[PDB]
Amino acid sequence: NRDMPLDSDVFRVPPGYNAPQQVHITQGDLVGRAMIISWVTMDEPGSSAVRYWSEKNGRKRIAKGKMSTYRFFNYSSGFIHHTTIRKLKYNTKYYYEVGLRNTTRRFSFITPPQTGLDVPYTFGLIGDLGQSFDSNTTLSHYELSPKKGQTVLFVGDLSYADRYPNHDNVRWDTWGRFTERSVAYQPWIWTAGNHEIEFAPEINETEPFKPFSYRYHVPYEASQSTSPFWYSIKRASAHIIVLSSYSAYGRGTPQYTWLKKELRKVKRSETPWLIVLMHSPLYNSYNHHFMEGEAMRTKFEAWFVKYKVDVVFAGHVHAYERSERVSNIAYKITNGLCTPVKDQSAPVYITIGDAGNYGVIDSNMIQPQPEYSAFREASFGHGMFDIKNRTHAHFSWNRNQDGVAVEADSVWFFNRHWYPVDD
Amino acid sequence: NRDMPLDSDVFRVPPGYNAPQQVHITQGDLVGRAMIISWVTMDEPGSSAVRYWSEKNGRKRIAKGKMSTYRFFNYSSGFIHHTTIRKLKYNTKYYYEVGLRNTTRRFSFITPPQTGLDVPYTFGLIGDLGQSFDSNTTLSHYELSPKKGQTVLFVGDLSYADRYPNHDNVRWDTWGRFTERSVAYQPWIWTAGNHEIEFAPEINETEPFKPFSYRYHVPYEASQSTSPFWYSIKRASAHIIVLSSYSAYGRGTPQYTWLKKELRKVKRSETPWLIVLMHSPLYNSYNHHFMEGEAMRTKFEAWFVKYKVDVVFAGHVHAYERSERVSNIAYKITNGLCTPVKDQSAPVYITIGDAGNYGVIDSNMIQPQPEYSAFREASFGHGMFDIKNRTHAHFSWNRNQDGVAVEADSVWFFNRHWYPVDDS
Ligand SMILES: *[C@@H]1O[C@H](CO)[C@@H](O[C@@H]2O[C@H](CO)[C@@H](O)[C@H](O)[C@H]2NC(C)=O)[C@H](O[C@@H]2O[C@@H](C)[C@@H](O)[C@@H](O)[C@@H]2O)[C@H]1NC(C)=O
Ligand SMILES: *[C@@H]1O[C@H](CO)[C@@H](O[C@@H]2O[C@H](CO)[C@@H](O)[C@H](O)[C@H]2NC(C)=O)[C@H](O[C@@H]2O[C@@H](C)[C@@H](O)[C@@H](O)[C@@H]2O)[C@H]1NC(C)=O
Ligand SMILES: *[C@@H]1O[C@H](CO)[C@@H](O[C@@H]2O[C@H](CO)[C@@H](O)[C@H](O)[C@H]2NC(C)=O)[C@H](O[C@@H]2O[C@@H](C)[C@@H](O)[C@@H](O)[C@@H]2O)[C@H]1NC(C)=O
Ligand SMILES: *[C@@H]1O[C@H](CO)[C@@H](O[C@@H]2O[C@H](CO)[C@@H](O)[C@H](O)[C@H]2NC(C)=O)[C@H](O[C@@H]2O[C@@H](C)[C@@H](O)[C@@H](O)[C@@H]2O)[C@H]1NC(C)=O
Ligand SMILES: *[C@@H]1O[C@H](CO)[C@@H](O)[C@H](O[C@@H]2O[C@@H](C)[C@@H](O)[C@@H](O)[C@@H]2O)[C@H]1NC(C)=O
Ligand SMILES: Cc1ccc(-c2nc(C(=O)O)cs2)cc1
Ligand SMILES: *[C@@H]1O[C@H](CO)[C@@H](O)[C@H](O)[C@H]1NC(C)=O
Ligand SMILES: *[C@@H]1O[C@H](CO)[C@@H](O)[C@H](O)[C@H]1NC(C)=O
Ligand SMILES: *[C@@H]1O[C@H](CO)[C@@H](O)[C@H](O)[C@H]1NC(C)=O
Ligand SMILES: [Fe+3]
Ligand SMILES: [Fe+3]
Ligand SMILES: [Zn+2]
Ligand SMILES: [Zn+2]
Repeated sequence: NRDMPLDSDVFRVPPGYNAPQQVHITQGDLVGRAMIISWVTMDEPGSSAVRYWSEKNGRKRIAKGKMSTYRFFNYSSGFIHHTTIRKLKYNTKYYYEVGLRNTTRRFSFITPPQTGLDVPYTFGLIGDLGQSFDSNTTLSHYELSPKKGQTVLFVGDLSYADRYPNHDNVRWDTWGRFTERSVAYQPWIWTAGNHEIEFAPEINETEPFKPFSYRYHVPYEASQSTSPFWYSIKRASAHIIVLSSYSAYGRGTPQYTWLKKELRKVKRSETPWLIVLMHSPLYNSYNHHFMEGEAMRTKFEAWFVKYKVDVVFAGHVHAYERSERVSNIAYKITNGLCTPVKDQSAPVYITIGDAGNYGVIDSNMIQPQPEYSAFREASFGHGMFDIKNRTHAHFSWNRNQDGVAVEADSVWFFNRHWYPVDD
Repeated sequence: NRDMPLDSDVFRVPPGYNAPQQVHITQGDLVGRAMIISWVTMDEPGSSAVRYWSEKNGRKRIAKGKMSTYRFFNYSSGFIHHTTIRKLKYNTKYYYEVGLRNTTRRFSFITPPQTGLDVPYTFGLIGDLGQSFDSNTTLSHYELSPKKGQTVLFVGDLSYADRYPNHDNVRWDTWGRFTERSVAYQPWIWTAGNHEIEFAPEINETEPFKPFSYRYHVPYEASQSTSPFWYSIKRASAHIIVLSSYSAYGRGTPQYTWLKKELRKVKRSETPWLIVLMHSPLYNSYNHHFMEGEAMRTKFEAWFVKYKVDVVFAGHVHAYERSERVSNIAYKITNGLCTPVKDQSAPVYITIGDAGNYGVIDSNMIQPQPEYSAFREASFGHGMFDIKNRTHAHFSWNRNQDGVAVEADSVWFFNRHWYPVDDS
């Protein structure tokens, strides 16, 4: 129902014996000189080797990775490959090949420039993609964007395989072949959503995030995190912090402890743009999932303001919303201070979980529009966070019903460290 | 430093080659017909077999368990045994013996009566015990109490070994040896507190709850939980729900999912008393750890009110507090309703984390006392929750500076399901 049929063109299997499929890449290190290359072979294990080279140096090298598999209920996965290429040059085009033993497929990516204060960079924002027809339109809109996204920040809810009978994991495979046309060529930065949890005791699957964690690796050790579900990376002029809404974040827990130290590490004269990703929005004025973000908000909101986070992106709610710069950190149980106030040190909260999911939009909103909410609309679409320099970043929202160059909402971000004026 | 020295009498090693030590028991099933028997052997692995018998029939039986070990930094544990005895008769004294291969030690426990509407039962309440001199006094007060506790509900922070260099796990062994004089003869129900987390990446110990989880087992499968850190048991007329303050409880997480379903399973017609244990208090008017409980509260408070939880016990704060029946569940971000109100459908929240810790009391209080707080005092002590029948339970708090029979605070609970009268 609204999910694309198994025989859709986007799900076609790359031909050839043991042809690599579901190819995807993401940042492999802390600063952008590494890339994790990932893929599945279905006919037999095959090699985890990856051949790569720049189009200038031309010198072909080999990286060696690891193979793994998993079962989920009555599903058995193919052979999953993860391999890290390291010590790449900044701002250069590389070609890479996988499937060296049997049927090779070749791709390419462009390393970002070295991190720096005034380095421009364009990030795409996609949330709650799924694999419905709406999902395919959003991806087409992103790739056809005139702005040209160089990396996608993904706020969680990838395949929605768990909506299927016994979570039919084939629908991970299909989502993988589906998204390849983008993530094979540019990194997507993964955030874990509730559809990735796949906690299902009724069929004896009780390991949280299993399918997701096997298929999508992240460079978590690089930020001294002890878990794939929270970690940070730097790219161009942005310091990106990925949190787990569905992991522990109580005082003294690994994620809470890791976040607190990580914030101390941020250097705004190197990475001016402080960006946080999480699945569940801390600010949300839709009926659906209203106030789910309250728990995390009590732990982390004050930290976000103290460190002057520029922007917090979330999905989970199937619609679009952009908050005012507000905070709600003055409450003391009995002092009655529980209303959000204008606060120029606070980030803007953006809900961008409207990429298509299984074809349903969340349109019931709390009335009236709260003062903390600047703009909200129930349409499928995606975002673009375009960094011009240390003071200015341009955010735009593009709807699926619009032309690919139309921005139904846009706003200039004025950097909280370098240029904290009213935006 | 107020920790009891290594050579204290409470820490003495039971004599004999490979004599079992740190012997402790806890309920091993959902309804009280099983008991998990736990102990450590130091000289060699030994047998994990437990010999046991009832007084009534006096037939000797053997149950087989499992041995385990762990390492934490440069510490290697001894040999830890967990063995579950099953199909026990209700309301009956049992004897059990461990160390069958070399040095045998014998103990006993009394199974609770079958769950029922009006089955009376007396629960001890103990939190943040530690191994200081104060800790020893609280344990003495508990065992000497004329109310005679039959099971301890333990709200977390056990040994505080993690305050020691590299968490010196020898301090878990001493704690085990010291608490034996109680826990070997009656079950303590374990809650995980922040001192059990032991997250220490700096010395490559990145697995939360490790020492704790190896040393203290719970019957978590019996309530269909997938983790030792949240679970349920039924005992006499009580349904006890144990939660993990330092595990995930976001919507869709194992814990959140488990609690939600478990509340629906509660049968107040079988167990009238609905009790929740957690480490970090959802209501707390002390400076220390003020508002740390807020996150779990936003997630679970409305559920507690909806399911008419009688009482929620917590520790963490090193003192005593008893709230009024109150809720703070009407907040909607912009409607200004963030003040706790009297709510007779709500549970009473009790902080009882004052058993001694490492000798420090939390004395600093927000002033004046909030309307949500009925009673508080920064003194060392323990609680007793004494169930009389389906409608009446008597709670009382005893101070370490008073006589063992003196109640500094005490209140009648009227059951939220069977007798919903203003018990203020
Ligand atoms: C950072 O990037 C900004 C966005 O492109 C720059 O502002 C743009 O500057 C153009 C000429 O500099 C001007 O025609 C555009 O209208 C303007 N765009 C906006 C949204 O203002 C900005 O250049 C600076 O800041 C503005 C406010 C002016 O003072 C310019 O004269 C400045 O150069 C860039 N700032 C830096 C530090 O490079
Ligand atoms: C585990 O490591 C500890 C050091 O990281 C050991 O304790 C230290 O031993 C030093 C001499 O080796 C001594 O000067 C230090 O004061 C002491 N450090 C601390 C913080 O305690 C420890 O060793 C044992 O206990 C100490 C106190 C001495 O009695 C040693 O002889 C013991 O080996 C180590 N424990 C183990 C099991 O290795
Ligand atoms: C621990 O208990 C074991 C029996 O459960 C002892 O092994 C037994 O010792 C008996 C001497 O009384 C001997 O006849 C048995 O053959 C033996 N059973 C075995 C080996 O399975 C054990 O004894 C010590 O170890 C044995 C091997 C001999 O060296 C004895 O002389 C030792 O005392 C007991 N361990 C100790 C240290 O008491
Ligand atoms: C449930 O337990 C309650 C506390 O033990 C019982 O109340 C007590 O009843 C005594 C006579 O049985 C009386 O002298 C005590 O003062 C009283 N205790 C308290 C704290 O009220 C209760 O008994 C019922 O209710 C009380 C108020 C009287 O009406 C008695 O006649 C009743 O027995 C117990 N409920 C039942 C059904 O036994
Ligand atoms: C995949 O590549 C490997 C290594 O180059 C080849 O050995 C495989 O060849 C196939 O299997 C070998 C043993 C031989 O029998 C050959 O005739 C087969 O074609 C190759 N796999 C396939 C199926 O092409
Ligand atoms: C800032 C601060 C200081 C002490 C503490 C402690 N808590 C405990 C506890 O018993 O939970 C022991 S020390 C926590 C936070
Ligand atoms: C998805 O969109 C692509 C690109 O716009 C198009 O080529 C393809 O036919 C579409 N497939 C489906 C099933 O919608
Ligand atoms: C798994 O189970 C379902 C029925 O529950 C069945 O229809 C499906 O074909 C099975 N798949 C495999 C791989 O056995
Ligand atoms: C602890 O308490 C017991 C019983 O009161 C007493 O016999 C023992 O000596 C005490 N030990 C210490 C070290 O306080
Ligand atoms: Fe979603
Ligand atoms: Fe404590
Ligand atoms: Zn979601
Ligand atoms: Zn504590």
